[PDB]
Amino acid sequence: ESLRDEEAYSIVRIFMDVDLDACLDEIDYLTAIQDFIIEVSNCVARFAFTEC
Amino acid sequence: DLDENNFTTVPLVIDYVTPCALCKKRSHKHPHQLSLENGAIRIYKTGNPHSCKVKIVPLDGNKLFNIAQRILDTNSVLLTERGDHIVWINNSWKFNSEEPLITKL
Ligand SMILES: [Zn+2]
Repeated sequence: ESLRDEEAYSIVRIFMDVDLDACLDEIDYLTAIQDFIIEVSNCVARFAFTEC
Repeated sequence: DLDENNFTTVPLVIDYVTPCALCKKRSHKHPHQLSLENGAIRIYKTGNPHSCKVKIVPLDGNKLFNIAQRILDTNSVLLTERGDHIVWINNSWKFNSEEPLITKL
């Protein structure tokens, strides 16, 4: 998937790509994703507040 | 029922009159589980973990912080509207801006 026009339909959603070359069990995966969500949402919100 | 060696072994069964504070469900399928790892007790659900969330409780030490918490739990130091600290020493509430009394307490 790509963008057909960068001049009018530049509007997109917030997205990220993660790839870790290791295997995690269920509990570690769940705690990791909770912490990841909190940290990333806080960082993006702070950037939006201070620049946008 | 939990003691120093079974805390990571026996499931925990609760009475689900009220919804779980972690999963927002009336009654869970299976009893929750505890785990110990690098100085933190982690509580989660058994069966389908994605049904519920995971909670972390940290326990690290800091004798001095524990002492401060224990002293604070006796309600012997209070902070007033004006911002001065009052301490309970020798059957009296004492405050003194120039001479701090928290160390005396
Ligand atoms: Zn739950």
